[PDB]
Amino acid sequence: LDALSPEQLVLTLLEAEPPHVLISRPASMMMSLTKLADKELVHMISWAKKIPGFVELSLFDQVRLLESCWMEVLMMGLMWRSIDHPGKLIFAPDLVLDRDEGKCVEGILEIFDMLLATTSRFRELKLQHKEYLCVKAMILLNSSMYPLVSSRKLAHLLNAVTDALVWVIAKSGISSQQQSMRLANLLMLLSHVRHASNKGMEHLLNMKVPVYDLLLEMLNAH
Amino acid sequence: DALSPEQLVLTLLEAEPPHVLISRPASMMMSLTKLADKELVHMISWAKKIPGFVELSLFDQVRLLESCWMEVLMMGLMWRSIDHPGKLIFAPDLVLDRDEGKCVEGILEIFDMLLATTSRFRELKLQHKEYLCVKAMILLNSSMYPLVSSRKLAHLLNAVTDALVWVIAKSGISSQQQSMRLANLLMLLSHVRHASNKGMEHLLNMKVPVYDLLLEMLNAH
Ligand SMILES: Oc1ccc([C@@H]2Oc3ccc(O)cc3[C@@H]3CCC[C@@H]32)cc1
Ligand SMILES: Oc1ccc([C@@H]2Oc3ccc(O)cc3[C@@H]3CCC[C@@H]32)cc1
Repeated sequence: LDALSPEQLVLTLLEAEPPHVLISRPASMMMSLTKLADKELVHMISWAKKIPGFVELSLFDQVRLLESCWMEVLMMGLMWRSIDHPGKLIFAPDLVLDRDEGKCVEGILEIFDMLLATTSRFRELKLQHKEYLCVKAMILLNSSMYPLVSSRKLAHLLNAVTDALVWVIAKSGISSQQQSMRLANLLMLLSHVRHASNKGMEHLLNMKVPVYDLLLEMLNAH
Repeated sequence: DALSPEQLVLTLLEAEPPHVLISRPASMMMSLTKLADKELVHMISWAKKIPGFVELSLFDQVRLLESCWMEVLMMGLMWRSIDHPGKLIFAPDLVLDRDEGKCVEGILEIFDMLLATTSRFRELKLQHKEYLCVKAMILLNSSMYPLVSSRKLAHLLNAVTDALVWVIAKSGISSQQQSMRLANLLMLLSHVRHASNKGMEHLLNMKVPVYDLLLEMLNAH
């Protein structure tokens, strides 16, 4: 019970953060992004396994969640590290792209504008490092509906992270009407992250590295 | 004042779209498509009746309407299907159960999302008042751009939120639960959005033109 307490939880998530990912480059832009995603996915699994109780869900839900959230969690990560630099998307330490470079590949420009706009909204709200940690945990725990309709366990966990986020906003010292508004504002943003995630998945499947199959392999590895 | 919690809910209540009968003299998709086109007209009316919507720049109005329509149709579908597991009450003469979804490829998947999301709103015991606020929110939160008149949209979105928060408050539940229920309701918005995208992808992969017809309506005003 206690390891899921608001304070402990935020610190545990903090330590569970993924490492920086160097793509190490010796079609191409899309080759880069794809190789990057594959690499991040490995660390994403590690991350999820470090979230208190995740490992104690049924392997069936762990797999459902991961398979449904990966693109969203990757994009949440992109937005967060691009949060202080308008017009750019810091994908990895050796891969910073600005809006315009998105014109090369067709279809990508639209997605970039979504990501940049959502990032802009997170910068305007002044997203906090610990609010960000809870949100990202929520994106995962809330990626799939089915595993909720072990379900007892997922719901408890999803409530834990939420209490944590509510706790985080509370010590913000702001009023009670604002606390509610900020909670609502942060959550509504999730719809946009999901959205961008869908446009990304769609675009990725309309393509002719196999990230999705590679993810399924990683899912079998465990 | 017209945006004050109690008043706003009653106003949204009166703005509800009428029942829509398709009146049937490929086909399933033909029906669903004829239905959408019809509901879209009433959806515009609905949105205009939301306090202050008509006051946003026509550019924002069009922007919001163009991206939320599918979500609002599905929020409507879920709400009227909420008491009937395994089925989707699309219209008074169009009730489809899950399996009828195997006929058209790609649709069974989407039906299962809608049935699951509806299933969850039933578990949360979504109230008629909450449903009214949530749907307004789906519209007001459909596009990020018009927000990043912006002043106006933000104020509007906050108004509906206060309303929802107000609604949950008179629920008499504790403050920890109030926060949880608010958070539980909002997260469902990601799934509605999700289903909305799957529905759009599918509709565009098809070979009635709802989207163009929508764009026309967007001009008739
Ligand atoms: O950290 C990351 C790493 C990678 C990505 C995705 O990469 C893709 C690859 C191939 C595609 O057809 C689409 C995409 C998504 C559209 C833009 C970025 C997004 C997000 C975040
Ligand atoms: O009230 C309504 C009326 C209509 C709809 C959409 O209709 C479609 C039509 C054509 C398509 O290729 C997909 C769809 C969506 C997939 C299931 C229903 C949804 C939702 C809600």
